[PDB]
Amino acid sequence: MLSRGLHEQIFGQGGEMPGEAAVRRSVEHLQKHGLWGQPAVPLPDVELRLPPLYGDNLDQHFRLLAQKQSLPYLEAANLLLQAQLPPKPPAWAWAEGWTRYGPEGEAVPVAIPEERALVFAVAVCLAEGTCPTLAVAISPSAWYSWCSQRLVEERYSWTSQLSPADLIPLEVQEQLVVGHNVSFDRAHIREQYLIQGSRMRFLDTMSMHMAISGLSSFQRSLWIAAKPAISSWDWLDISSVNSLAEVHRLYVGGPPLEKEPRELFVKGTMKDIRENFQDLMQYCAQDVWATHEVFQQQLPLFLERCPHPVTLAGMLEMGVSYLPVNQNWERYLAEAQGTYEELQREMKKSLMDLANDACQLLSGERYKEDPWLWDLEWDLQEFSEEEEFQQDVMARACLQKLKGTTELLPKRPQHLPGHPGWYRKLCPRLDDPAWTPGPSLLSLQMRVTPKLMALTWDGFPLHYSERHGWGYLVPGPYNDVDIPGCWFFKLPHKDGNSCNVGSPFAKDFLPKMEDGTLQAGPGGASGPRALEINKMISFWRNAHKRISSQMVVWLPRSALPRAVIRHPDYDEEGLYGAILPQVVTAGTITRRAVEPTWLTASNARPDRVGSELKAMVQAPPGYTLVGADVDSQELWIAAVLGDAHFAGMHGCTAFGWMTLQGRKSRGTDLHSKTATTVGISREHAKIFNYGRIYGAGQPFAERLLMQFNHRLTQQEAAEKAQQMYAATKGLRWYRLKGGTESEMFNKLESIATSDIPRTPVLGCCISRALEPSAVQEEFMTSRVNWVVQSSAVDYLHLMLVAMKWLFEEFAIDGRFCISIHDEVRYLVREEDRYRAALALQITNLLTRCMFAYKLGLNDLPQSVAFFSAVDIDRCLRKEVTMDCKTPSNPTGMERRYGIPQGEALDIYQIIELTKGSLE
Amino acid sequence: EGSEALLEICQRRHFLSGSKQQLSRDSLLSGCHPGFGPLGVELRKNLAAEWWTSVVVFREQVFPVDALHHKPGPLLPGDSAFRLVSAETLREILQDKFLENVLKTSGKLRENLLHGALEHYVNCLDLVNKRLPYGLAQIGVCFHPVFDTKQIRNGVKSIGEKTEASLVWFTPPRTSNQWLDFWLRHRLQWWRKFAMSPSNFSSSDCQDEEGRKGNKLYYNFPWGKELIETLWNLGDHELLHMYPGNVSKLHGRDGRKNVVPCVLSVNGDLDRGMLAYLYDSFQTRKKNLHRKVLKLHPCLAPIKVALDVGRGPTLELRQVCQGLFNELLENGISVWPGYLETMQSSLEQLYSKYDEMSILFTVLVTETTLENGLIHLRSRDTTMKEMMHISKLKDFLIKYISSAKNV
Amino acid sequence: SEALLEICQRRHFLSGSKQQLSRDSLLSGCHPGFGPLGVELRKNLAAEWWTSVVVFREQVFPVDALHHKPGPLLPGDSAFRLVSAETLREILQDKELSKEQLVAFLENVLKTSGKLRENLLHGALEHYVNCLDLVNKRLPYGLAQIGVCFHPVFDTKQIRNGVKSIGEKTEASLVWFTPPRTSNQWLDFWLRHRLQWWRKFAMSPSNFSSSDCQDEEGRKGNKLYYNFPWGKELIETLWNLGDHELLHMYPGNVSKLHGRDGRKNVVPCVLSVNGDLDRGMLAYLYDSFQHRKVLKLHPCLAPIKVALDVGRGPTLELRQVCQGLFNELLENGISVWPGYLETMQSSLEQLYSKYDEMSILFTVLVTETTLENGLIHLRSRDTTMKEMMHISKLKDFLIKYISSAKNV
RNA sequence: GUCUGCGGCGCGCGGGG
DNA sequence: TAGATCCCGCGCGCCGCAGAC
Repeated sequence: MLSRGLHEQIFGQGGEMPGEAAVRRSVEHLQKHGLWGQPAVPLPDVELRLPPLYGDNLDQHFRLLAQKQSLPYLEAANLLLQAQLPPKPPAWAWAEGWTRYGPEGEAVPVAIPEERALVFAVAVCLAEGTCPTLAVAISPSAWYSWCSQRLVEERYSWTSQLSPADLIPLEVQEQLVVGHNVSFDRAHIREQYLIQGSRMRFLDTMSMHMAISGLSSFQRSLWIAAKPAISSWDWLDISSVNSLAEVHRLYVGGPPLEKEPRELFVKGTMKDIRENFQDLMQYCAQDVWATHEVFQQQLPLFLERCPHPVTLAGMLEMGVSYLPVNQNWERYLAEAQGTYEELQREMKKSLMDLANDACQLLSGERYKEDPWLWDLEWDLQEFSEEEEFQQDVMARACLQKLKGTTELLPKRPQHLPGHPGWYRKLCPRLDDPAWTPGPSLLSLQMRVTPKLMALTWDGFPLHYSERHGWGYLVPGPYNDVDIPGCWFFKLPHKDGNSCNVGSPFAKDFLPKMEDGTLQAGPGGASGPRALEINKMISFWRNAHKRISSQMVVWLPRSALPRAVIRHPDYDEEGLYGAILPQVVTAGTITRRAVEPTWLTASNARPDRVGSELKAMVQAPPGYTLVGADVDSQELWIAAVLGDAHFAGMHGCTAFGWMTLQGRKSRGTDLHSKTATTVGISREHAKIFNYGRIYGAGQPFAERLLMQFNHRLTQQEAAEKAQQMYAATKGLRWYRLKGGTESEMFNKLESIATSDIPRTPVLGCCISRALEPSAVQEEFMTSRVNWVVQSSAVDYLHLMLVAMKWLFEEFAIDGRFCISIHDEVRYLVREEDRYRAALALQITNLLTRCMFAYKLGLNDLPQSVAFFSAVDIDRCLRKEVTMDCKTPSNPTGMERRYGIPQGEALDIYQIIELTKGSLE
Repeated sequence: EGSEALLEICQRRHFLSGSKQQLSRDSLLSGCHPGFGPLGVELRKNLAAEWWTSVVVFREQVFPVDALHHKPGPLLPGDSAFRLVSAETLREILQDKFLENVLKTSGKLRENLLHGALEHYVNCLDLVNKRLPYGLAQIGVCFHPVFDTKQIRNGVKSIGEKTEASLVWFTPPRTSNQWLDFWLRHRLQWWRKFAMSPSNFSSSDCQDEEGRKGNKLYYNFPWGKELIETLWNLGDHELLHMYPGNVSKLHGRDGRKNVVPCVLSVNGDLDRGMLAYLYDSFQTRKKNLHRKVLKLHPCLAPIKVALDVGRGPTLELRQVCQGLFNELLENGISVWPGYLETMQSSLEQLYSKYDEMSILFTVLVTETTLENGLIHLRSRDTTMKEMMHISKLKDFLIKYISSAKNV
Repeated sequence: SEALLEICQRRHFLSGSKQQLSRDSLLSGCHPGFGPLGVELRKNLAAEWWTSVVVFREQVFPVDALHHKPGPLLPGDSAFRLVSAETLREILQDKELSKEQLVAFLENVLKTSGKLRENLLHGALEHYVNCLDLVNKRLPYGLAQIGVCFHPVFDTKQIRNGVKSIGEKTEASLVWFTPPRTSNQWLDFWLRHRLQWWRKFAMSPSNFSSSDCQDEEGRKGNKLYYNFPWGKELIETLWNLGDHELLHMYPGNVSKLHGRDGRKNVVPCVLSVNGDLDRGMLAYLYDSFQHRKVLKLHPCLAPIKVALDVGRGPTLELRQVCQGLFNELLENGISVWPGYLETMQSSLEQLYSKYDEMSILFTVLVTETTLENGLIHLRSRDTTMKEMMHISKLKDFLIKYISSAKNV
C-alpha cells in the first residue's frame, strides 16, 4: 500500500526490485517539470476474494482462458482447412428450403446442414425489402443451397422472423461460420436475433485481411492511383483494397473473379432474378469458393501473425453483437422524419420570404449600393329598371380578345417580365409544375441563398470562381476587406485564407454558428431562423438514410423465453426485436471495429433533430444493459508504456504521475484543466492532446489551432513552438528524442522500427504493408498511432475474454458484448445485474494488471484499478442522467434512471446467492 | 418602441379592428374591445372558413352542431364569484316577504360552447350508426367574466366576448393517447399553416389536477406567450354524470364490442388567433426597406384584389371594370370596389394603402385596356408589375388560392 | 298539415325529443336548436344572403356588434332582457323589486350594469362614426350583418305565471344610410329586391306576399308575411326610422354625423331591414313540403348535394375508388355524404326512401361495373328515375347543375 | 433567315462517412 | 490521428427540336 499510491493484491510474489538508482532517477525527474511534493489523498482500500486463477502467472491465466474459449472453434476451423470439396454441381435445384448436393450433383432436400463448419454467403435484392433471396454454403462433406421460398407468389408484408435462413440445429455443437463481411451474411441467418445466447461464432476474412497486410487510408489513396512526395512503393504487392476480388487475387493464385455486368441484385427487379437464377447461383457459389480459398490461405497466416490465443478469442467474441429495440425504433424514425420535413418546409418558406423581400431593392435602383446583391443581373425585359345595365360586358368584354401580335410568347417563353432575372429564374413555369406560387425551387445549396442571408464579416460572396467565399477578412485594391463592397476588381486576391480550398478544413461552420462571425444580422425576422433550422437539420439531413433502412426482426411470442413473460412490462401488443450492427471486427490498419452508424462519437446533443440515436436501444423486460467506459484509455496506455520504458515505478516519467493524480475538477489534468490554461481554447485541448500522442508536427498543430480559432501565423504554431518545446521535445541528440521533457515518445518510436510483433502486451503483428523490415518507408505517424490503437484493441479483447470466462464460470445470464468507442456494454438479466457489474469491475482489475504484468511491472495504482462508475441502465446513452431534446422529454418513453454503483457493488460476492437475496 | 404600439397604428386606421383609441393589449386579450372593423370581421370569417375546411372537410365522420347562447335557469349549480356576498351589510330588510337570493333560479350566459356539443352527442350518435370514432365541431361566441384586478372604479366584473371553434371528438379509450397526439400534430400543422413565422406557435404538455393529460398551444406575442388552442382529455366522467339514470344507452360500438367513448375537446380562440396572425404578419432597426405591410397568408387574407383606373382619357369607358368586378364576385373572390374615390391620389399612396390593408394583388385598368386588353397587375409580396390578360384573371386567382391552400 | 313535427324531428333534421318542440315556441327563439342539416341549411342561406346583398352591391360592408350592452347611465325604461347583464346570474326583466338597499339602483340596478341587445341597428349607428370615414364621405351606403338577437317571450300557453325567457333569433339586418331626398326610392328598391330574393328560391313564389303599414315614428313601412296556412306571420320587416334615431346618440357637437351626397352636406336618413333567417328556413322547408315523403328544396340551399353508396359487390377494392372520388369532389368544394361506409346492407328501398327524406339532390350507386369500366347509377330525387353514367363525368354536371340553379 | 424555350451527352466544382 | 472516393448535387457548354417575326 501507499508508496505514492498503489493497490493491494492477492496474486504475485513479493517481487519489489525497483532499484535505488531508479528511485533517484524518478525523484530527480519529478523534481523538475511537476512538483515532487504532493501528499495527495489516499483512497479507501478494498478487500475481496477473487475467483481462483489458472497457471503460474496472469499471462498464463489469460492464455489458458483464451485457449479454452477458442479450441472448440479452432477444431472446426482446422477441419475446414484440411477439407477438400468436389467441383461445383452442374445445375442448382429450385425447391424451397435447404438442399444438399451430393457428388455428381445429386440434389436432396434436407432440413438443415448438420455440419460443424461452413463458408457462407447470402444474396439480397433491394426490390423486395432486405429479406434474403438466395444462399449457398460449403462444408467438408458437400454443398448446400437455399432458395428462400422465393418461387411462391404470395404477399407477406415484411416484419417476419422466419423469413431469413436457418443454420442452428434444434439440439433437442460449435458450428463456426466463415465469410467475407460475415456480419452481413449473419444478419439474415435467424436464431441470432434470439434473446437467449447462441453457441455459433463467426469469422470474417476482411478482419483477417485488415490484420494481415491491411491498408491505411492515405496509403489506400495511392494504391488505386497505381493500380516529400517521393516514397518507396515496395508495399504494393502485399496490400489490397479489401474487395473480395482483390483479396482473392492477393491471397490466392488464379484468374480474376468475373464481375456480373447486369448486377440484378443491386440494380434490378424480381423478374430478372427469376430469369437469371442459374447465373446468379453460379456467381454466389464462385464468391463462396473464393472466400473458402482465402480462408484456407489466411488461417495459418493469421495464427502466425497473432500467436496469442486471446486475440482470436476476442475477435470471435466481438463478432456477436446485439441491439434490442423494443418497438420504439420505428416511432423514433417517424418522429425524426416528421421533424425533418416540417423544419425543411419552414426553411423553404423563410428563403421564399427573403427572396420576395429582396425584390424591393430595384424599385429605386437601391440594389446598386447593397453589398449583398450588387453583382446580380437585376434585369427586366418586356418583349328593365336595372336589367339593361346588367348586360354591359357581363363576361369579360365584347371584342376584348387580343390579336396577340405583341403577345406571341405563351407561358415560359414569357416568364414574369419586369421581375429581376434571378427572381424569374427561381420561379417555376406558369402551368406545368403547378406554378407553386412564390420564388420556389430555392434551397440552401443554391448560390442565391448566400447574399439573401448570413454574410457576416465584411465580404462573403461565396461565388464559384475557384475561391468559394472570397475575403481577406482582416484589418489592412480598395474594398479588399471593407464593408460596403463594390470592389474595382483590378485583381482579386485570396488574402487571409492563403490556403484557399486546398486545406481540408472540416464542417467548421456548424460549430461556428455560435457567434463565429456567421449570422444573418440586419434581417432579424427570417434570416437567423434559417440558420438555426440548418443547425437542427444538418445531422438527420445526411444520416437519415443510414439510420433508416436498418434491418429489424421482431420475434414471435413463442420465441421469447419465460424471463420476458411474467414481467410487469409484457405483451401490451408489444414488439420485441433486435438490430445486428453489421460491424467488421477490424476495418482499419489498427484492428478497431468500424461501423458508420453505431460506432460513432455521438450522443443526445440538443439543437439536433436526429440525435438520441444511441438511445432507444432498450433491453427486453427482465433485462438491462451493464456498461462501462474506460477512464482515459489511450492516455493511460501511453503513460504506462512510457513509465515502464523509464523505470518500474508507474509515476516515474512525470506523465503517468499527472494521469493518475491529476483530476478534471480541482486538478491539473491535461484535459480541460492544464492544456487549456497554457493554450487558448477550453475543452478543445482534449483533441489537441489525443492528436499529439498519436503523432503530429508543428504544421498540423498550427492548422488545428487555426481550426479552433482565427489567429495570424505568428500567433499560430509557427512562433508558438512552446507546446512542442514542452511536452514532446523530440529531435534531441547528444544522449546515448528520449525524454528531456514531460512526454516519452522514444518507446513508441522504438516499437515502430523493432520489426517484432511490435505490440508490447499480446504480441499482435503489424500489417505487412507497414512493416519497416518488409519495405523501407517513412510513414512513422501511422505506426506510432497504430501501436496505441492496437494496445486499446488488445485491452478490449482482454476484457471480452475475461467477461466471457466470468459469465461461463458462474450462472450469470448475460452475453452479447457491444463495443462503442472503447466503451463496453453487456445485456444481462436484472436479478444478476449487480454481479455483472462486480465481475466487470474485476475485469478492469485484471485487464489493467495484465498491462502491468508486461513491460516489467508488478504493481497497479489504486486510482486506475477499478472503473469510476458502472452504469446499470435500460437504454444506451452517454451518461446515466441524460435527456432528449427533439422529443417532449425522456419521460415520454419509459426511460428510467440507472445506478452508477462503483462502491456498493463491492459489498457482495460473485456466487449465485449474494446477501441471501436468492429465494 | 413599435412593439404592439406601431401595429395598433394601421390597425384601427384600416378598419381591421374597432377604432376607439384603446391601444390596450389587456383589453384585446380580455375581449372587452367594442368590436372589430369590417376587415377584421372578414379576416375572422376567412380563418373560420379555413378551420372548417381543414376540420369538417377532408375528415370523415365529422358533423356540424349549434349551441344556444344562453342556458336554462332551473338546475343551475354554482354561482357568480362577485355575486356571492353575504358576509355582512344586511341592515336593510324592509322588503316585504323565484325571487330569493341564492342565484334566484335564474339563467346564465354560456362561457363554453362544448357543453352544447356534449348535450347533442346523444342526438348525433345515430348519425354515424353509433360508430365510436366521430366528432362534432362548432364555432361560437362566448362571454366570459374579466376583472382588471386594479382599483374599485370598475366595480362589477366586466364581460368580454370571444369567438372560439370547439371540436369534441369521441374515440376509443385504447387509442385515445395516439389519437390525441395525432390531433395535436394536426392542429400544430394548421396553426403553422397560414403562419408567416411558424416558430412563434408553440406546444406544451400539462397535467390536470384530476390526473388527465392535455396539450396547450401558445402564440409568442411580443410581450409573452398567450394561450390560443387547448386540447383536453375530458375523461368521460362528466358525460356519465349528466346521465346517471342509465348508462346502457350511451355505449357506442367500436369494432365488434360496445364501450363508452372517450372524449377529447380541442378548443381554439378565433379572437386571439386572429390577433396572433396580425402580429406575426407584421415585421425595423437598420432595415433600409421600410414599407410596412401586413403579409397575411393568401388563403385567409381579408381582401384579395383591388381594382382601380388611371390616366383614363375617357372616364366614361371605365365600365370595362364593371362586370369584370362582378365576374370576380362569382366563385367567391373578394374584391375591393375601388375606382370610386377618384381623388388625386398618388399611385404610391394607393399602393401603400392597399399593402397595409392586406390585399394580395392590385389591378389597374388604363386606356390601353379597351384594345389588346392588358391590365397592370402588382403583387403584394413583391412590389413588381405585370401585364397579363383579362381572360386569364379569374382562373389564375383561383389557381393561386388553390395553390396556396396546399403548400 | 299535421304530423310535420314528427317527420321533421326524424332524419336528424330537428334536434329534440318527442313533443318537446311542439307546435308552439317554434317561431319563438327559445326552442331546442336545429339538427346538423338545419345548421348547414342556416349556413348556406346566410352565404346566399351575403352574396345577394353584401358583395353584389359593392357598397355594403360587414359590421361587428357585441351581444352585450354596457349601458352607462342607461334609461330605466327599455326591453330589459337581462338588467344585470353580467356573465351568469342575469336577473331577467326583474319588474318592480330592488326597493331595499341590496340589489338597489346605486350599483347593478336600473341597467347601470347594462342589458342584452335585441337588434343590430344600435351597433350600426355606433359604427357609423368610422364607417363614414371608411366610405370616404360617401353618404348612400349600408351596413349588413347576420347575428343573434335576444327577445323576451310571454303567454307561453299560460301554463304558469310567466317569468320571461330569452328567445334567440338569428336575424339578418341591413341598415342603409341614404340622403333624405329619394329615401322613398331606396325604400321601394330594397323592398322590390327583397321580394325578388325571397321569391327566387321558392318553388311557389305566389305564397310570398307584401303589405304596407304606417307609423307615427316611421315615414313608411313594408312587411313580408309569407301567408302561412295557420295565419299571416311576419318573415321580414322594412322601416324608415329617420334621422332622429341617429340624432339621439352623439347629442353634442354638429357637422360630424352628416356626409357628402351629390356634393352636398346632409344628415343621413336610416332605413332598417330585418329578416328572421330561422323564420326564412322554416318557410322554405314548408314550401318544399307537399305523395311520398320528399321535400323539394332549391339546389343551392340543399344542405347536402350528393351522396355515395355501394350496393352489393366485393367489400374490398371499392373503398379505394370511393375515397379517391371523395377527395376529388371535396377538392372542388361540393360536399358529399359518406354513405358508402354503412354496414349491415340496409334495404335498397328503405335507403331510397330515407335519401328522399334527406332531400339530397342525387343518389349514386356503385357496383362491380364501376370496377370494370367506371360506370355508376345516378338516381334523381324528384323523378325517382335511375340513369347510367360515367365516373369521370359527374363533377362538371353537378357544378353545371348548380349554375342552372344559380342562373334564373 | 433569325433569335430563342424545350430534350440528350460531356465538362468544373464541391461536400460527405 | 484516422482519412475516406464514388456519389449526389449544382453549375457550365455542345448538340438538336420546335416557332413566330
